Amino acid sequence: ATRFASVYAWNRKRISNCVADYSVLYNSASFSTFKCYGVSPTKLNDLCF
Amino acid sequence: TNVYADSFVIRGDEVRQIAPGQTGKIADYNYKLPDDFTGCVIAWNSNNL
Amino acid sequence: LSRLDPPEAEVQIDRLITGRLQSLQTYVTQQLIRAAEIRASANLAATKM
Amino acid sequence: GKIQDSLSSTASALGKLQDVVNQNAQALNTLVKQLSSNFGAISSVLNDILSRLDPPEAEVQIDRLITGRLQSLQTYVTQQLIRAAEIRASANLAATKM
Ligand SMILES: CCCCC/C=C/C/C=C/CCCCCCCC(=O)O
Repeated sequence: ATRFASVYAWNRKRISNCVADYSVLYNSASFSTFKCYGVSPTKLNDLCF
Repeated sequence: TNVYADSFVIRGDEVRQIAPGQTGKIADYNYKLPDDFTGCVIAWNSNNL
Repeated sequence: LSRLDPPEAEVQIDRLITGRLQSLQTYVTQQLIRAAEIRASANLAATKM
Repeated sequence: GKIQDSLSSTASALGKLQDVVNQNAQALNTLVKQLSSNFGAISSVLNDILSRLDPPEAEVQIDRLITGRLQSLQTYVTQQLIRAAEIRASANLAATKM
């Protein structure tokens, strides 16, 4: 996104009807923080959400 | 016993992917520790080397 | 098993395994005590016969 | 005379007394064998836990083994207690027959 909401008034986007292929992020995104709470991250590709 | 030292260079935001149970371009395609890994992981910021 | 990786799943599974044995041990103990009672009845029945 | 020779030749009649002995021996041997169970712990051996882990981590592993060991002992006592009720009934009958 060009712009993000401030923490004061955070945005909430609904996601539906799509494939969660997060490997598309590997070519250029970099995340210093990442943690899953309700699922082990290695299982993200075998599940529907 | 059976002591081995694996050794490599990664990006700082990728250090967190070394731990067992993680996902990401390093954990999935370059270097992965087993679920029951019994050793120690050590790392440092070689930004001048 | 679907949501957790092995080392995390193992904790959850071990809690269920212990609990399931607790149910089975309770069952066996109750059957065993009842068996003592039915035997006493059978011995009396044999005596009356 | 026939009883004497019968007892000398075939010991199977005495199986009831042999069974009491064997059952108690097995219960005690079972308690020793169950010591090897991990019960959710990393290792069944306290020395492995204490050598590799510091106190606060070792405490978790030890507590799992302690609970498990009591479970084995409680099982043992309950079985001995039920068997004791049965042996008492036999003893009461034996006293009556005497
Ligand atoms: C907006 C996507 C759809 C939402 C549904 C849930 C999807 C689960 C996926 C989450 C993203 C995981 C990315 C992990 C970081 C990889 C970075 C790298 O290795 O460099």
